Amino acid sequence: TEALQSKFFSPLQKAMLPPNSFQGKVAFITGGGTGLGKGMTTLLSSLGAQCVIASRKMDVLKATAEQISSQTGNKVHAIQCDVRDPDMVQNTVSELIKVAGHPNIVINNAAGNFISPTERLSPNAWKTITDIVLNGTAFVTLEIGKQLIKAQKGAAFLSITTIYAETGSGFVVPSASAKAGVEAMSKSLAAEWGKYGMRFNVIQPGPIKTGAFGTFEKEMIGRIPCGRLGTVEELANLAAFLCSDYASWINGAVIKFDGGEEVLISGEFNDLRKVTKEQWDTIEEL
Amino acid sequence: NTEALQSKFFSPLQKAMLPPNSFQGKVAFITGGGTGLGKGMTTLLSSLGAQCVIASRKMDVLKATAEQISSQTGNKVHAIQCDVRDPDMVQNTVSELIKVAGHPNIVINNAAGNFISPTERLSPNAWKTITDIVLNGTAFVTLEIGKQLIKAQKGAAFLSITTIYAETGSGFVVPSASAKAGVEAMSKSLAAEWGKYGMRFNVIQPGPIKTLDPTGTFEKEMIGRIPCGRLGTVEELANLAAFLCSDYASWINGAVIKFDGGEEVLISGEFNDLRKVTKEQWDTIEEL
Amino acid sequence: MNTEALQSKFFSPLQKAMLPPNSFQGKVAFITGGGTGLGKGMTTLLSSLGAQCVIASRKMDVLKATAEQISSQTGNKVHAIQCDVRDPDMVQNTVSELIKVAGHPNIVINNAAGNFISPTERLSPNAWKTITDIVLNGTAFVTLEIGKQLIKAQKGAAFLSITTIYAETGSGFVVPSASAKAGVEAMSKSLAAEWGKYGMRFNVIQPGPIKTGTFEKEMIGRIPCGRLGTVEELANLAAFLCSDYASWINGAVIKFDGGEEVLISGEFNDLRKVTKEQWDTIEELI
Amino acid sequence: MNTEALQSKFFSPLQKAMLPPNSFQGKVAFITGGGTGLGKGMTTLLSSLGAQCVIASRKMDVLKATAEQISSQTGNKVHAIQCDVRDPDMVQNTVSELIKVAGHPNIVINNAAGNFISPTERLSPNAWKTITDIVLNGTAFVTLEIGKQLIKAQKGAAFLSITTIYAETGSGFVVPSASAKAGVEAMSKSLAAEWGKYGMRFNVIQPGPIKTFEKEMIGRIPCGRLGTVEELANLAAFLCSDYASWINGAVIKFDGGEEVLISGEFNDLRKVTKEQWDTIEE
Ligand SMILES: CCCCCC(=O)SCCNC(=O)CCNC(=O)[C@H](O)C(C)(C)COP(=O)(O)OP(=O)(O)OC[C@H]1O[C@@H](n2cnc3c(N)ncnc32)[C@H](O)[C@@H]1OP(=O)(O)O
Ligand SMILES: CCCCCC(=O)SCCNC(=O)CCNC(=O)[C@H](O)C(C)(C)COP(=O)(O)OP(=O)(O)OC[C@H]1O[C@@H](n2cnc3c(N)ncnc32)[C@H](O)[C@@H]1OP(=O)(O)O
Ligand SMILES: CCCCCC(=O)SCCNC(=O)CCNC(=O)[C@H](O)C(C)(C)COP(=O)(O)OP(=O)(O)OC[C@H]1O[C@@H](n2cnc3c(N)ncnc32)[C@H](O)[C@@H]1OP(=O)(O)O
Ligand SMILES: CCCCCC(=O)SCCNC(=O)CCNC(=O)[C@H](O)C(C)(C)COP(=O)(O)OP(=O)(O)OC[C@H]1O[C@@H](n2cnc3c(N)ncnc32)[C@H](O)[C@@H]1OP(=O)(O)O
Ligand SMILES: NC(=O)c1ccc[n+]([C@@H]2O[C@H](COP(=O)([O-])OP(=O)(O)OC[C@H]3O[C@@H](n4cnc5c(N)ncnc54)[C@H](OP(=O)(O)O)[C@@H]3O)[C@@H](O)[C@H]2O)c1
Ligand SMILES: NC(=O)c1ccc[n+]([C@@H]2O[C@H](COP(=O)([O-])OP(=O)(O)OC[C@H]3O[C@@H](n4cnc5c(N)ncnc54)[C@H](OP(=O)(O)O)[C@@H]3O)[C@@H](O)[C@H]2O)c1
Ligand SMILES: NC(=O)c1ccc[n+]([C@@H]2O[C@H](COP(=O)([O-])OP(=O)(O)OC[C@H]3O[C@@H](n4cnc5c(N)ncnc54)[C@H](OP(=O)(O)O)[C@@H]3O)[C@@H](O)[C@H]2O)c1
Ligand SMILES: NC(=O)c1ccc[n+]([C@@H]2O[C@H](COP(=O)([O-])OP(=O)(O)OC[C@H]3O[C@@H](n4cnc5c(N)ncnc54)[C@H](OP(=O)(O)O)[C@@H]3O)[C@@H](O)[C@H]2O)c1
Repeated sequence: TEALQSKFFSPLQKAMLPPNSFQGKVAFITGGGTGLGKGMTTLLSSLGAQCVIASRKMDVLKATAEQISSQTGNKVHAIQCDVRDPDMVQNTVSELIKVAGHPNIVINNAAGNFISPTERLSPNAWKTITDIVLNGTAFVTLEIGKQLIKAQKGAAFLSITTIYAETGSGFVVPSASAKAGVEAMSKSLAAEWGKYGMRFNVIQPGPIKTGAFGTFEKEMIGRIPCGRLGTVEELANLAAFLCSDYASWINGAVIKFDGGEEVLISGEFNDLRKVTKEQWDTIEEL
Repeated sequence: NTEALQSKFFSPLQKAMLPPNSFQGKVAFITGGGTGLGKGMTTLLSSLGAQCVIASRKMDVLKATAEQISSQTGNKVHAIQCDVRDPDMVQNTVSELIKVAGHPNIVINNAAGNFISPTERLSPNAWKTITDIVLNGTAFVTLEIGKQLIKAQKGAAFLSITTIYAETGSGFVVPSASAKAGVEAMSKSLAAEWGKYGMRFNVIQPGPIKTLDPTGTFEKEMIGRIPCGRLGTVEELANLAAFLCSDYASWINGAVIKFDGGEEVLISGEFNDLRKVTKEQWDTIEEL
Repeated sequence: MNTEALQSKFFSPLQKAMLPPNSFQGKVAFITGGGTGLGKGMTTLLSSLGAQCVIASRKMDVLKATAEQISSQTGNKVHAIQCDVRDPDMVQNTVSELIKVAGHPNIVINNAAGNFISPTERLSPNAWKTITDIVLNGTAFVTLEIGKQLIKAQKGAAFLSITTIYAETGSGFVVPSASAKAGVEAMSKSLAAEWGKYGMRFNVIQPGPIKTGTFEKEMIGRIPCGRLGTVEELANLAAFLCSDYASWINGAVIKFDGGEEVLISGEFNDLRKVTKEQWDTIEELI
Repeated sequence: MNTEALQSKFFSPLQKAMLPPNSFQGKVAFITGGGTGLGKGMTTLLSSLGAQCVIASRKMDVLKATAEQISSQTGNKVHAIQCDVRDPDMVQNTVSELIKVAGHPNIVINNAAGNFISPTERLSPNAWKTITDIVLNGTAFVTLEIGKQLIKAQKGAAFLSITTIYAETGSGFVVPSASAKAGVEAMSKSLAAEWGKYGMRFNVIQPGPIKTFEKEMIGRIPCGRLGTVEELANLAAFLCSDYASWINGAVIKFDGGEEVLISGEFNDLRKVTKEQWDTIEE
């Protein structure tokens, strides 16, 4: 059964958009030094965007910024920023505008998470997650938005959440709550700031080869109809699409990128997929 | 006519729905219980026999309300001063709750703050203030009560009051929409995670409840967007709350109930603006 | 105490009438599928509370036996009318008889349904169509006809549709049901909006499994409340929604599932079996 | 610059092909209602990008004129097959022909629909049933038949249903449509889960109003204009492409923000101007 999934759901890990389509465009990406943020930056730069990446670890940031800069031939700028601090965010936005200009693409990708029984969390642990995910995305959006309105310019905004932002989930509760907050913000500002030329969309990723929580991966895939984890390149292509001018009428959308995981686990009778064809013949007799 | 039809068939029943003394021996904890919706909920639960404990920042109003309800129902209402955004204040509040009344059977997360403002006019501190009261406050209260319930091998029904815009978003109330959305995801998360400890979690999403008013013309415009043709009442909301926090709803867990007179379905439906089309105009349209 | 004991102690079913004696005096209720299972349960409670109930379904014999049984129990007369809801002519006659024998309904419960549990590939076009007809078209026809008569008479009513938790999420193996049930949900939200000016409000209950081969025990493991629901509990919820206490509840969709949907839908809820001791080891890794 | 100027500048439609030239070569696409409007636009893009297209609907004349017109424009052959989707036999015969003239589909688009805008109380039972039959049962029959054939041939495909933003919310005045479309969404999510093992994936686009008087609805669209057929086609093509091979069970709004605008309780405050907001905070 995995031969059908491998042949018909095989990943296409190369650029989807036309060459140089992001030339003249400036992108700002929180968490752009690692994992998903890095892949989005990698693609946007390769397609001609001037990228600006921000997070806490300047060492990883600079290394990644230089690595992509030489790989694509387009300059990637690194700026140190803790998104939960409004003054640092203010500085980062100001520096973004000086070294690159007002952004056409804003990607809120920075996150933190604990996997834990909720009863083992301290108030500070809870607050930490809310600060990075919700308030951090809020501060970045508030400041850039304020500058864009000031400069009579618009932009595409993108927030990366999770499939559990919409459903909730035990064991990742502060994240689930913060991420749900991030989605509500996108929907709110898609409505409010459309008049300013700003649009807001969301990707809800399932487990991507970077999941979280050798035998565990095999178990995870059993809950994924597409029979595999996602890839950073595939996610980047989706992100680039939503941040591109081809999607200029996509606003307030929320797109699952999960190989079908959410629809599988959420469906009441989907546990019946374990039933074999011979067993079904017996049940259909009654 | 429309007005007389709505008034007759959507008439508010503002009396206790549940059987008298149905909450005897139960203890309820209500954040924001001193005013508005919290007060209405406290008043009903106390009237039905519950021992209530109400918590908020303003001790004077909280004490006044607690004494007012106590005298009306003959059941004690305890006031405790608490800023829910302060985890240490929350810890001491829950500690006092357990000593004065007992472990709660009912926990109502009702305290909130809001600004109506263009988002561009908000400071980071204004945004954070709302997130702090709504999301972190409800989290801190839930976390600490939950910890004490698990320790005590006891369960409880939890209720969070959100808004119809928690699920949809809304411009002009963005910090609130975000924080209230977080509150809903928390309820769904802990309905699942903590069912095994005897805790269940539900949500009511209220539309506008009768509680800038000036001419009264704004209310007239608000009602045009409500199918039921009126604002809701505190007593009706309280009945819904009491039901969800009652043993009759012991199998209701992770539910989200709109209490809005049909407002959300009206405004969200793409072609609902066609309600302003007359019978005559429809005749010509159906003839095209 | 263990999980089971906490669930038993703190989610115990209260299977007696919730609303005050005689609260439905002078109310007429129309309940499709009112002769068996959930429909019979709702009919029993409404009648006991004073309503004049009219039940309608295909099997006149089962319908008559139920109507007699409830009439003798409660003292209040329950009328039985033979109706296949997918037949619009039969629905017309049924509503005409309803108005003649009882009066214009104050409560309309669309409860009749059909369902197959089967791999979708095994379904014939007729098998699919059969489910759509009973569930979606049947609820539509009953709703259209009563609505037309209520508008004519300048009378209002509370409408209630019983769907399922999988109407919102979808689910394999019950696909025609999921589609038809989702349709029934959209209908309620649509008419909640459209027909408020006529004094008609529309709400929905989404039930999980309600108690009536070892799979019963298996379902419970996916229910945070640790048991199946009961008919009496569902009836209480139904009565509340169809009562004047809920006269401002309109367009609501209420899960009645012991937390099943939130449990199965949450990505990390598969970690629920990890014990106190095992969690210490996981936290040691992070 | 004013609202209309920013909206036009930063939400300008890009109506050219997004995906790489010939990216759909060796792929067969089956589109219901492919002879007109949105179906026509998706067929045109898929054919121009190299796909072998098959279109199916009731009106053979239009279904031949569009197919010939696309064939000559793109150079790639488009086949026309008469099919009323609400009839299982016509569907079965249509699936058999699709496999004969082109082969097993790699792309299935369920786009065919019918609608009335009417107060619900003026609808006959037949009028309701018509919409349910075309939209829900029609999509079901097409999906069931093609699905069955793909399982038998051990072949996979990407499925795409075009619904509406009101499928999720419901809406007065379009009730049979809202219901049937809601059902189509549920079907997609259901089969996304059920048929993963068969290599079949299912997604949904929910469009707002597309430019194919009624222009005051633009005041309810944050992006400040109606959408275009070419923009929708680009989104549709992406979802039906191998670039989207891990996208499954998704529902994408393509509405310029209309749904979030109308559904948000306080969004009716959008006309309040800069000057007016000062006194409110006092
Ligand atoms: C497939 C689905 C994927 C889903 C993923 C997502 O949705 S988003 C995932 C995004 N996040 C990540 O990938 C990783 C996230 N985070 C981490 O790896 C790291 O743990 C971290 C960056 C959050 C560390 O945070 P900080 O450096 O700010 O330090 P932190 O705030 O944790 O330390 C202070 C408090 O946290 C508590 N703390 C520390 N680690 C903890 C843990 N594992 N579980 C619980 N609590 C913890 C301490 O007890 C302390 O409490 P006291 O102050 O009371 O003494
Ligand atoms: C019908 C449906 C309704 C929906 C309702 C809901 O969802 S919730 C319903 C709640 N609705 C309400 O009417 C709430 C009203 N009031 C309250 O909840 C509370 O009294 C309160 C939030 C004002 C209390 O505030 P606190 O004392 O906790 O904190 P405080 O407001 O001082 O925080 C400081 C920041 O607030 C900002 N601030 C204060 N008023 C503001 C205003 N009207 N508009 C914008 N910003 C404001 C200041 O600029 C300051 O930022 P700087 O320090 O950077 O300068
Ligand atoms: C356990 C959990 C339950 C959960 C339930 C729910 O959520 S909702 C609950 C609703 N229903 C139920 O729980 C249970 C049962 N419901 C019913 O039995 C329904 O009333 C009913 C549809 C069977 C009754 O309608 P009919 O008598 O018209 O059905 P009938 O079988 O005559 O319809 C003719 C077509 O059905 C097909 N058919 C019958 N059984 C079938 C099956 N198990 N799998 C596939 N197809 C089947 C026949 O092949 C035939 O197609 P052809 O002519 O092409 O050969
Ligand atoms: C913004 C728009 C979004 C739209 C979304 C979509 O998905 S579709 C987009 C809009 N386009 C369309 O809807 C196109 C076509 N829609 C259709 O419903 C159909 O294809 C069609 C009616 C034109 C043709 O179907 P038929 O051959 O069955 O035509 P027929 O006239 O027999 O239709 C059957 C029933 O429709 C009823 N009917 C026709 N017009 C009606 C109207 N304006 N209001 C109420 N009812 C009407 C008739 O009375 C009849 O019921 P009786 O026999 O009882 O008298
Ligand atoms: N990978 C998956 O399978 C998966 C699944 C679902 C959702 N997601 C989402 O996708 C996004 C990226 O995931 P990922 O796995 O790639 O993340 P990651 O690489 O593991 O790390 C998170 C990123 O956020 C930055 N960050 C953390 N705290 C910050 C702070 N306070 N201020 C500024 N930046 C901060 C980090 O940089 P610094 O350490 O230098 O600060 C890092 O680049 C996240 O939003 C996540 O929720 C991922
Ligand atoms: N009324 C409506 O039409 C409506 C509509 C939608 C949603 N809601 C929701 O319903 C709930 C009640 O609304 P309401 O109108 O009754 O509110 P309210 O009376 O105007 O006041 C909110 C309550 O929360 C308390 N509170 C505020 N900040 C607090 C904090 N930091 N710590 C502890 N308590 C705090 C206040 O008491 P103190 O000042 O003493 O702290 C007050 O009792 C809220 O959750 C609201 O979001 C109401
Ligand atoms: N029981 C559960 O655990 C559960 C779970 C989720 C949802 N539900 C929902 O709850 C409702 C009641 O379910 P139930 O368990 O009570 O099922 P049930 O006992 O089998 O009752 C189904 C009823 O529908 C009637 N019916 C079937 N086809 C009809 C038609 N063509 N015209 C008129 N009536 C028809 C039947 O009466 P006739 O045979 O005489 O026609 C029967 O009374 C259904 O809507 C179901 O989808 C139940
Ligand atoms: N245009 C918009 O602004 C808009 C907005 C939201 C959603 N949509 C959705 O987009 C899709 C296409 O809409 P459109 O605007 O392109 O409408 P359209 O131009 O009128 O196309 C509808 C198509 O469906 C076909 N059709 C109707 N009944 C059929 C049947 N019984 N069997 C087979 N085919 C049938 C028609 O072909 P024949 O007449 O030859 O049978 C026609 O090509 C629809 O699903 C619609 O719901 C459109």
